[PDB]
Amino acid sequence: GLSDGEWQQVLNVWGKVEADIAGHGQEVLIRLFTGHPETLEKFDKFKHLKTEAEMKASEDLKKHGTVVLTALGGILKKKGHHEAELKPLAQSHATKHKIPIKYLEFISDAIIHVLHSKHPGDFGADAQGAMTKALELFRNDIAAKYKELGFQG
Ligand code: HEM
Repeated sequence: GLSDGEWQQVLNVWGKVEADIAGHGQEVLIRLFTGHPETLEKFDKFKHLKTEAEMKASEDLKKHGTVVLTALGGILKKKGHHEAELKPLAQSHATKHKIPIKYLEFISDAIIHVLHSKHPGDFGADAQGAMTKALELFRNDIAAKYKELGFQG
């Protein structure tokens, strides 16, 4: 798991996100969609977004970024005690949305990138280590639920 110190770093970084949840959310999704266009195909409601300018201009994309990062934030504040929060997420992304675990790796990487981009020189080596551990824990617990369901893609 994560140490007390590590959780404190995680929630300190998260305070930076919370100052502009929609901006961070928008940028996370744009990084994901532009880096991995196959992911855009999982969103019938974002399929019409044919350019990055269109992505930037979409208020609905910002709304969804808000929903996604609010859910992750709730999970992170549980400091690993997140079975109740995580289980329904795991189940909807496997059975309804059909999201391979690879795509959760992609969005985890996108969060790290966006943190550096929005906070250059203010996201230290210790903070990146801690946040990376937290995202891996999140991914690994979802992967366990995916294995239960026999889900691959
Ligand atoms: C940090 C990781 C993620 C979190 C916290 C998250 C959270 C959420 C939440 C809270 C919802 C709405 C409730 C639900 O349907 O369960 C949602 C919907 C959805 N998610 Fe995610 N998600 C994550 C990653 C992803 C990724 C990587 C993809 C695809 C590449 C994805 C695809 C979708 C789709 C297609 C919907 C339904 C969108 C719609 O309203 O049409 N999610 N997600």
